[PDB]
Amino acid sequence: QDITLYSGRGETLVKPIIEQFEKQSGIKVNVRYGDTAQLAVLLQEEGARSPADVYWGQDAGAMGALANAGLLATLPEAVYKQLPEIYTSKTGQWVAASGRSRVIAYSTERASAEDIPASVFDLTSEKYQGRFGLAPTNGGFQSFVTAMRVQHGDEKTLAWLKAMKANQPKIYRNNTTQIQAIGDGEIDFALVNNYYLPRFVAANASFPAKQTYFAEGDIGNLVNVAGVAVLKSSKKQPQAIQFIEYMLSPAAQQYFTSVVGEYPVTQGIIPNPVLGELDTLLQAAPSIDLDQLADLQGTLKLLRDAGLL
Ligand SMILES: O=C(O)[C@H](O)Cc1ccc(O)c(O)c1
Repeated sequence: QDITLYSGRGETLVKPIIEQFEKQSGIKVNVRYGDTAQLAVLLQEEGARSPADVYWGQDAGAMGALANAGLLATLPEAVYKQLPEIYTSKTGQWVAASGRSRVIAYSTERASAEDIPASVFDLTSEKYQGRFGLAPTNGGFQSFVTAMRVQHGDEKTLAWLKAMKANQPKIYRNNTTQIQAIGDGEIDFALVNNYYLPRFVAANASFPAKQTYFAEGDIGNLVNVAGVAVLKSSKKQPQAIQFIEYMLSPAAQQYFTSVVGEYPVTQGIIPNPVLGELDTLLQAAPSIDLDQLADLQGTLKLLRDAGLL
């Protein structure tokens, strides 16, 4: 037996996972690698003619476009019903294999957890002027802004963006350079995806940055996801589902958190010490329909209007 996977996830991440799945299941996985968003475009072009059985992406916006297009199979309840609601389609059209959340990183030399305000909205204050770094070209930042729009509307969101721009940010290419800049003393705070700082702490246990959450439910704690789904057009849904269940298995989940530095979606995983307990993330996370992150173009418009792009 074989299935076809369209992977928005990189081969160096995916390959060991699919190889162990193949070894255990006897099912071969033929993978087309690509950009998360561009593979969702391809799937919409292929429609019912797609050869794909499984789609695995690393941004909820693209998955949402597939869900809205009617291209995803409803998963068995046995796959999704036990997962936290931040990690599943309500109607069972996809599940998170791992959590890719927004956090706030801070200098351990020049700041502390006490400096972190209740809301991401509070970073426009003078207390933070010139002390934070933004990466407005980062996909994680952008989907976070889309989530802020969904939760709070454009006017609040644009006001925040402008106030953040008026607060003298330093502008960086990506999360790695933002975190390095904390180490280097250029900035004391950065809005980042959760899985970069683990990489620094693994290469150097005493890297002088930690990361943490805003208050419970704040949009700054958004949990994006590396979502996986079965195509409605698949004629091999049992095999596709076995693949998904493999990725939710303890060995795969432990790998995602220890090696990839993303949050697990299940209990019983030894936590990455940089991330801490899954229970804390569940308390921190905002309630957001991730399928609503599909509106990237509206977000890029607001960022252009704020002068951040
Ligand atoms: O494929 C990748 O680049 C990474 O696994 C995921 C990633 C991390 C941080 C980002 O800002 C991003 O856009 C993607």
